[PDB]
Amino acid sequence: AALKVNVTSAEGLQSVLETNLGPKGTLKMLVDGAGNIKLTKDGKVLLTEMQIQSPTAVLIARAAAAQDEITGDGTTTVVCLVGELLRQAHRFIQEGVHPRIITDGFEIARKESMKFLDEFKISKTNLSNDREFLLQVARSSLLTKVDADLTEVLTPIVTDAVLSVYDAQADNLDLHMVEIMQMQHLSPKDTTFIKGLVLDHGGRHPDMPTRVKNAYVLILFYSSADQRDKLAASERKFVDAKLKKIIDLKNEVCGMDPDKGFVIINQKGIDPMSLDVFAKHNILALRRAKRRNMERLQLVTGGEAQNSVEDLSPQILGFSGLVYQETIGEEKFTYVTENTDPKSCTILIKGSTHYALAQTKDAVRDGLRAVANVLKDKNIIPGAGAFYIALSRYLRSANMNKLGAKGKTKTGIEAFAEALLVIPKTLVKNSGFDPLDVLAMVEDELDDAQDSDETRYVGVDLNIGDSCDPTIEGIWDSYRVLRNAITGATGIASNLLLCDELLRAGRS
Amino acid sequence: DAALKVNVTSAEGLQSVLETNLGPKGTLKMLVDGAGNIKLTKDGKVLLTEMQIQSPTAVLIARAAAAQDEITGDGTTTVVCLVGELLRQAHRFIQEGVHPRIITDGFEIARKESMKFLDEFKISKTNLSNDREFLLQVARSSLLTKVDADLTEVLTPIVTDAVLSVYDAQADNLDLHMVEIMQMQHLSPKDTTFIKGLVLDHGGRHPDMPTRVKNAYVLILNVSLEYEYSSADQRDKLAASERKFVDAKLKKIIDLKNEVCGMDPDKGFVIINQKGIDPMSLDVFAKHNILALRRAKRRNMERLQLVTGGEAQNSVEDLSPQILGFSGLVYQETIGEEKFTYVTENTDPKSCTILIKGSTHYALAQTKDAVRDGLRAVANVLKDKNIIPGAGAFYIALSRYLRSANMNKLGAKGKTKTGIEAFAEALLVIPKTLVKNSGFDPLDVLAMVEDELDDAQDSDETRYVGVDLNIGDSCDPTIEGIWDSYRVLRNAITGATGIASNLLLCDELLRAGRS
Amino acid sequence: GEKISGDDIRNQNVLATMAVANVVKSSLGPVGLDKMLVDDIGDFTVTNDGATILSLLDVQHPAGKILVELAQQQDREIGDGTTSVVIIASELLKRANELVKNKIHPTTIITGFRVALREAIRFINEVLSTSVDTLGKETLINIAKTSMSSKIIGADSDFFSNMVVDALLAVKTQNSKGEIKYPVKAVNVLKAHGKSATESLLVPGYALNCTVASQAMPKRIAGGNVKIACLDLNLQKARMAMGVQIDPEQLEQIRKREAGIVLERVKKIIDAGAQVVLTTKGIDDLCLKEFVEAKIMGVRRCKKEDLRRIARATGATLVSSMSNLEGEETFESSYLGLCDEVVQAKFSDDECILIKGTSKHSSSSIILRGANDYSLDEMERSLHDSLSVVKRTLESGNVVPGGGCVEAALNIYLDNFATTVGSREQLAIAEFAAALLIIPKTLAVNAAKDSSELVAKLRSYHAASQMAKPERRSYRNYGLDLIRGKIVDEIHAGVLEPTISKVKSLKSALEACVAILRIDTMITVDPE
Amino acid sequence: RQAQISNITAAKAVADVIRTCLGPKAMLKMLLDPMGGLVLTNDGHAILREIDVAHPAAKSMLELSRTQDEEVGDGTTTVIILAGEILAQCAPYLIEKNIHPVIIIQALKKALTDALEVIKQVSKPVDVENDAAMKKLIQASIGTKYVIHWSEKMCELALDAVKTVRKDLPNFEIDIKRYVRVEKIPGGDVLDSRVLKGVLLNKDVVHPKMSRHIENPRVVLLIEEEQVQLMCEQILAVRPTLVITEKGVSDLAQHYLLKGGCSVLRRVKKSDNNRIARVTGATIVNRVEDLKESDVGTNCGLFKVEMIGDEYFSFLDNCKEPLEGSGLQKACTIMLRGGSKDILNEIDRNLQDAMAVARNVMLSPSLSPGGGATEMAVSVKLAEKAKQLEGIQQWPYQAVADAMECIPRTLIQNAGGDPIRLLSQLRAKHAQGNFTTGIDGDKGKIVDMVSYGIWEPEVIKQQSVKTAIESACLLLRVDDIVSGVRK
Repeated sequence: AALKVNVTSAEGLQSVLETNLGPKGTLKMLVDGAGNIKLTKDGKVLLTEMQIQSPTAVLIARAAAAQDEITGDGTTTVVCLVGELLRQAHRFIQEGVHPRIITDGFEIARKESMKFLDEFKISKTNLSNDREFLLQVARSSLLTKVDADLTEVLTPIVTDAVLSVYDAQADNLDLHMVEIMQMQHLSPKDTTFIKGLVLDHGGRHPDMPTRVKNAYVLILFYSSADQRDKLAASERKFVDAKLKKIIDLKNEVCGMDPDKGFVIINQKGIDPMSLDVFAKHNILALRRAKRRNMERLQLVTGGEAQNSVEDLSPQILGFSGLVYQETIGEEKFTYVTENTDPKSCTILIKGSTHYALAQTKDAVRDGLRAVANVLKDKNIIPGAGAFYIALSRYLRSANMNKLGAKGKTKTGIEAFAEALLVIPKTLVKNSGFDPLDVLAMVEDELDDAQDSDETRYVGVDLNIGDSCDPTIEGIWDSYRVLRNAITGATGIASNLLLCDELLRAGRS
Repeated sequence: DAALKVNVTSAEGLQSVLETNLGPKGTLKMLVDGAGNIKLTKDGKVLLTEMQIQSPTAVLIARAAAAQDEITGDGTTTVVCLVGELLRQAHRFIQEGVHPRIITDGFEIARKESMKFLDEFKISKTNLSNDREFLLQVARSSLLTKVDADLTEVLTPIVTDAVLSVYDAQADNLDLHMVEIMQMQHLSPKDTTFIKGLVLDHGGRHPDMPTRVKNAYVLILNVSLEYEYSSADQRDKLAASERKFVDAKLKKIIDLKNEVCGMDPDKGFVIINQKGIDPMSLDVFAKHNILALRRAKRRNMERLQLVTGGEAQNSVEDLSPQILGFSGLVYQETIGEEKFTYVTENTDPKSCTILIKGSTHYALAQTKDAVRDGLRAVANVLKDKNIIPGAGAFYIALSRYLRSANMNKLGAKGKTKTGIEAFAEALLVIPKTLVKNSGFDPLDVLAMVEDELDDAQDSDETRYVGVDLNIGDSCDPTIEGIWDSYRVLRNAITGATGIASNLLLCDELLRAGRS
Repeated sequence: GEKISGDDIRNQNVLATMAVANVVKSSLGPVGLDKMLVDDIGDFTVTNDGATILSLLDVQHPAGKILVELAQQQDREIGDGTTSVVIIASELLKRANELVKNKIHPTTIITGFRVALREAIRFINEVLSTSVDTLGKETLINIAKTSMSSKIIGADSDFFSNMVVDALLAVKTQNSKGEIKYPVKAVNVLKAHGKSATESLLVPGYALNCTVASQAMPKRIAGGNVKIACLDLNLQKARMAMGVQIDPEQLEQIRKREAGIVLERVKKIIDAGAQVVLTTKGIDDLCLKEFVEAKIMGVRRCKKEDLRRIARATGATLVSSMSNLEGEETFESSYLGLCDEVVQAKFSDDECILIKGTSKHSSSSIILRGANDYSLDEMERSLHDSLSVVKRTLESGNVVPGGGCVEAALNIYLDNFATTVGSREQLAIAEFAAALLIIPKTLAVNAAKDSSELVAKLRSYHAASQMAKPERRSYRNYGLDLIRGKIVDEIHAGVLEPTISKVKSLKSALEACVAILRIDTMITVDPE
Repeated sequence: RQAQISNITAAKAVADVIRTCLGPKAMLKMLLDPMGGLVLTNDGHAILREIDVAHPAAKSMLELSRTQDEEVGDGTTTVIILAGEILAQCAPYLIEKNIHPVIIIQALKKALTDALEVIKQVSKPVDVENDAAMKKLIQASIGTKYVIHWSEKMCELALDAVKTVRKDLPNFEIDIKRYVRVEKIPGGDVLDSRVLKGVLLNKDVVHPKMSRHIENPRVVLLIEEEQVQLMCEQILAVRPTLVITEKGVSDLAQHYLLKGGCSVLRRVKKSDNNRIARVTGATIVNRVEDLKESDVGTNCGLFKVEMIGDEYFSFLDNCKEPLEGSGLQKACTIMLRGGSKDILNEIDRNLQDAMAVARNVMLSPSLSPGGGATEMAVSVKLAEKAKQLEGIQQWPYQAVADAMECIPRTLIQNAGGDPIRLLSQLRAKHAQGNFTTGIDGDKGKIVDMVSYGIWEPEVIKQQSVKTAIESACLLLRVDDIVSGVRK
């Protein structure tokens, strides 16, 4: 009785993310009550703070959690599959088919999708660290988020960033390079990559060194009114004991000639007198400097992160090749370059406004994670919806190959094949062309490729609305992209199909 | 085009109305108004009359049944069923970006190709030999779609013998030749008896009226028989003169009746008036053995000419022996407050009278609606000798030719093919509804039909495969005897195409007017 | 009731009259445009004429009805150019509020305006134009091009200039004890859909729009001495008595005897000899068949007002019933008139009988064809108003240059007149002279031009004319061009307006502003 | 700008209502009337008259379509949008240039003269009597309706009508089409439709004994027992075979008139009596005693019986007129048996418009490219004169070129093609190859109108555009609107 309630109501959920798919797609404005403007095609932001009507959207929003740690881009396929699945219930299930009959056909098709998944993928060699292949993958990856202006700028940035993280075992961890600077400066296209480490603070005094080569980094009841001044005099000696020990300990290597660079970094506030006593020795100090960013200094100059001022050893002070400082706004940045063997890089993003950084911040976080799966797994799958169209034709004609229960499974087989065809039609609809004529040309290219006794992968060009080659165009997806998506595509489908009845009740 | 889906979604709920009333195994739906009329029937014309509708698009659905009532009158449920499947396919293929008129143009091509294969699927039969086996099988399928099996076995020889009375060498069938149906409350509805003669609906209102007669002389009247100072002597003369107008006509009846033979008043004589009767005339009618009536109808008088050659007279000026008829035997039955006269033993009656007895109004309303809808459907079968195998065999067989076309009928690529696959699968909802009304699985039955048609087509043999809803298996419409007239199916497909173009070509809904 | 005293009444009256005045100011001059009024009853009329608009517009404060009656008085005097007339008195109320705030007595404001207009009569006589004056080829064509202004029909001036002039030449009659004048309002204007104004037809006489009832009747009558008979007698089955009422054959004989006499009444018309007969009320085919055998052209469904002008122009006696000194019903031959030429012509998928050469009363009709009804709504009232200007032109040859020439000239005369009177009335003359200059300033507002640039140059040319009495001409000049924004003599542009129209405009505008200045308070009694 | 917004937004929503009424791809729109019913049709002439809008300024344009139908009689297929299309491109004028509409009046007059010259450049003569081009010309105007199936049969009725009931007085084809009657019978097929010389009636016979058939008809258009009997004797004095009266028929008159062997009808409207009097030659009789020998029937061949399964109808067979010319008044009718009320109402609108279009065909034998080629052909020269003008008036003048390009654009959006590359190719092809290039009615291709077989008369192009431009100045000449006048 109430089975048709959740089918009809949740059907209108596809139009939410429908137009957010594809590099030629459009954008949607989302503004919360706190004043945060997020304009992006990303599904994690659009499915989080946005208010939902049908309760079925809870499992849809939670389904993207597994895609955030794996893909994070193109997550609209989760919603597009559910919308087409519910429209199939008004056709196949409306005929009286039990909801589990069509469910079993999708579970069988899941194993068949994995068998055809290894044949469609193309293996690459990641041991040689070929940049030509990385420039093409990052290119098309940024086209689905930002325009070609930010794509050409960020393509060598992401390519050169993942090359600094590597080993003989090809170990690449996203937890290694994490910190990314977010600031409004110049224009978004002016983003510059640094092969070394970037500091967010700099010299606050005119006598501080502007440009140096080597830098030593030091990481950090009274009865009368006259008796009350004794406590104020003793509390000043507490911070004085920290500053007086620095003057003597920095004399270790050379304290007489202040011709090199000197660095002192502290987490909390420091006595402003330090600027006066350090001006004679040309020692640099910082005001309100962070902490976690100090752990990266051990991977360049071989230093050691220190907490207090009591323990100071020459092992903490390292040798840097070149140190540059740039003054931007009210916060100067200290750039560490010419490193012997840098183990990490810092991403410095420059932009104009807040919404301009919202598009870049979503692109860099999703860009670095997508390239991570490329180096981890050498298998790379051609993109541009080439697999969704091919798999639909492989399962369309089966008969004696894969059949199962006669007439019960075949009904669900045709539903899974026609459901995957909505994604390429969505790509054409967002571009403004006719999906009927474009799909008819794509089907002819696959038929001409199979009849020519040659293995070929044909893509979809959204600019001219014709077929193309994902290899020549450069569109590529990682193997783990469709591995967790298709596996999750069956789970998101079985949620509503195996759902029986929802009752209105509760504790007021 | 934001308002395009408004009329599509609102009109989708119109399918479930008659969905359960389709097929021989279909069920009944009760519709009762506030005036005290209880109508239980599968006919859509009555159900769509007093029922309040929400979406205005249901008005065009009722207008589509106007042409179906004249041509068919029974089995009109398939008109809205083909629209319901179209509405489910409406938002499907239109969402793909195909213009609605492109799908409409595809139906025009499919309709022309359907008429080409329509002549090959039908089986020509000869109505001159008057085959009883063919009539009993066709009438059986029509009765099961209206009433139950109890009235089906009773009305099967009734409808068969009724259409055999109206026929000629020129195939002249007059629907107005046999019309009048006798509505009576007697015994049970299953006791309905067929009569080849003529039945009168009125009988003697006085105890002295003739109880049993042989040769009856009918005198038909129309104009109202009932008629409406210096001293009180004038008041007595005016009231006495009121009866002189009626008594003047009574003296003529006495002499003109005894004219031919006045010796033995052992035969029948009947005077029939439209308005009330003067009680003064009953005294003359009693001693002269004259049967009289009170508040008698008119149109029933025209049936005396088609059998015994009678004449319905209006005024009292013209009296001729042509007005007075004859009868072989007369059996008068007294039911309720109005006696009933039966005219039997006719020489060569050209029209049969349907005598329907029952319990109450709603019991008679089921049979009265079934006879009028069942007789006009069989009457059209004898008009055209071309007969189409029924039981939904054509809807499934035609789809097989439409699904595979390619170089035969193609046209545009994807523009026409969308309408071809739509109309091919739009005709498959009828056999799915027939099985759903029976309580079985429509897909498991259809899967066995498709497997049977594949075995018959590959074997290179001509065969018609139907669907038996009683046992839930496949059958042959020729063996079971389910058939359909040519004009019924031809105007149903053509009529469904015209009504489909109305909803598909509506671009937007507009509200304009004075509140 | 509700009674308020003080300046609150005069303030609410001026603001109410000024609000409704600014609505009709957009129609001033040739660049003006029509406006639409929503009556909420389903009827609407788009026109620039203030006589109809002020009559349709609901007057809120009772003081606004004074300006409404002012437009009704212009119809009885001139009736044309209402856009340039009724807006003159509206500006006197705006500057009057500043004088009320002063110590000047309201009658002193009135007295200052009385001596201003009384002396302004001689001011008009200085710039006054004689009958000949400029070239004046037919002297009508020069004025006909002026009547095209103030309206949207100016684009058709290549035609209407010849239409109105050539039609009104035959209207001259002898009436009012040997006085030669044109009987205005006797001209019938017809409208036809399709084509343009170039298809209009000029009828030197009366033209009635109607056809024959039966198609078998002859539609063509040619030759001279054509007699016409207007019969308003209703031919129908007679009703019964006062209610006393009364063999159905003798009862049916009542209709047989009546219809028999009706056929005899038509036979009396046959012996008259009239070619055209008219019938007001409709008839059946029995009496229509008799008109076919009568060899006389009949017409049914006739309007009574149309036949009243027929008996006046032709001279025939209108017969509502057939009777004589005796008890015999007949038609005498002395009730028929004569005409020079009568012929029926086919125009715009229709036909109309042209009655020309009327001896009793001479007149003319103008049959015009146009786009449609809504397009001819403005062209209808405009042509009916232009008939008065042509009348006043040949009745009195005095005309004045239009386009702000009079208002700009009167300022110079009042500048020397203000210092002449002096005392407290000198300020009233200055405010009265500045109020007359507002009308030509609002003329360029509708044209989206600079009026003060033209007024400063135009007044300087009128000043050089008055400052030099002896004058060849190195100074004198006048006229204002709206299209080119230059000063050129109106003799070349052809814009001249009759003097009698402008004199009566300012004469009636005097008492219009005084009626508001004489109101001390306003009280309203609640209705029952 | 206070009163100008109300005038612009009044006709702005009207364009979207009738946008689906143009071209062979024209669609329908469901409208809910205040009467409580529904009106679904693709013809705006009935919609614009029955539509209720809040702004009365739009009501003035609702009568413009009726005026074009009375004066011309065409434009409901295409030009119906052009009446409200001119105001679409006039919106970026007052809000941008802030100039009085007077400048547009001079701009439209110069554009109207140039538009008439372009139509005359592509104008070509064609024989009106030759049925070669006239067959496809009639189907061109009516090919936008449901008649496409029967358009082969529907063209036969329209082609034979203009050559029969029209004739002439000599001036053209001029005649009146209102006296020509078209009988609409629902149900069945149009295969039984014939050209009949006599009147059909839907009213049954009052008496059961009267037999229905006639050889040589006599038509009479019209205590108590003996009085009516004597009245019947006066009616039967000429021995009529048919009696028709507008009032009811009493039961007494059924028996008395039965002795004369005549047919009696009742409830006949005066509109039918006027046609029967002309066709049968009889004279309408008011007073019963006026019946004479002059009312005898004339030129009626045979009488038959056409009966629906419900009741009886009057049917008169075909005949002819012995000659052994006077085209001002003709007596004839076309019997039409329609399949359904949806297509039946469209054929009556098509047949009356086809005779109205074919009228203008024979009024101006010249012919011009149709199907949307002329509107794009004018826009080539209309935009060319704009660049040659080079003045202040160029802005309102060049804006008219957009109105000419949007007329075929409406057909593009209805067909579903891409107007970008299509219209860009038309403007380049017309300015180079020829003006005959146009949009296909189905595929929307560059195929020329010469080989495609669609054409439109010159008078249809000149008068409709000239009227639409002059009618568009209505709201342009309205500077203000006042609400709450309360006449």
